[PDB]
Amino acid sequence: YKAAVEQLTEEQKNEFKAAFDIFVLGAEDGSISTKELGKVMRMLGQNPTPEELQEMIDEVDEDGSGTVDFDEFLVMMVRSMKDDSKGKFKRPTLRRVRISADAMMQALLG
Ligand SMILES: [Ca+2]
Repeated sequence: YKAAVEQLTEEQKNEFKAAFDIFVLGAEDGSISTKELGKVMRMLGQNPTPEELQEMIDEVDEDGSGTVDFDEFLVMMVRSMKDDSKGKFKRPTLRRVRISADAMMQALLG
């Protein structure tokens, strides 16, 4: 979620900006496309196929611009952490309950 991608501290966001900056150092429009993704794969020792690059970008490209921006990159990291929340009960459940009472206070005070 874009809302939960804004529920990350500025220390955490800066650690995701410093990784994304290495991807878009060669980019023109400041967004990760198959050109930057491919050059990064080879730097990591991988040999990706054209299709492999096209599928990885389209999976995390939400706006359909053909590129992955910083807001879209943060959502990928949010999803990586959120999907790894099962099969667990206490930590996920406490986050959802705590968010529920937080929403109830915001409707009253807002
Ligand atoms: Ca995009």
